[PDB]
Amino acid sequence: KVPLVGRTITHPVIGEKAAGVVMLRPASPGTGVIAGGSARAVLECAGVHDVLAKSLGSSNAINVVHATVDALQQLEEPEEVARRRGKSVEDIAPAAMLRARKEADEAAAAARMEE
RNA sequence: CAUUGGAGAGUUUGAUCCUGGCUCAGGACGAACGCUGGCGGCGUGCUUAACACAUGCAAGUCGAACGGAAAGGCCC
Ligand SMILES: [Mg+2]
Ligand SMILES: [Mg+2]
Ligand SMILES: [Mg+2]
Repeated sequence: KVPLVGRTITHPVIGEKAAGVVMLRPASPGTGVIAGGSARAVLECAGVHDVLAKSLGSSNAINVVHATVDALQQLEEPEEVARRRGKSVEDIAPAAMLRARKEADEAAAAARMEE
């Protein structure tokens, strides 16, 4: 599973397997998947629609894919961050991020009911 | 107590991974060249020889400072 805060990455990450470093940052809605071919394919399959991904280190497709994979695995969903810190999401995480999560969920509700 | 923002590709090997250079996709210009060329709007136009320059023009004005009267102008 990949934690998406409304069609985008939860928080910036930097993953690296072997030598394939991949940097990921969340982006505002409508930004798209600004990523290289392999990392872009990984993100598009994961369902991220607004992300900025850069490929540092080697450009080998397999290693870049593994680096994108563990960069995504390093993602830490806000509820589990709160569980980690023994606090609440309203106490640990940015209000804008939480709000955007509510509007994403509600727009999701709209889509579901419309089905 | 969130962001307005980051894409790669080819090429060392029989094959692989890494390192690594080289090359390319983008944008730009006070540009030139080739082919081509309808119009309008707004800009811009010797980057080199601070090289040598024909010709015209680019700094005059004041008679309410002055003697005046060479012209035009009035009066004989
Ligand atoms: Mg390394
Ligand atoms: Mg060799
Ligand atoms: Mg070969």
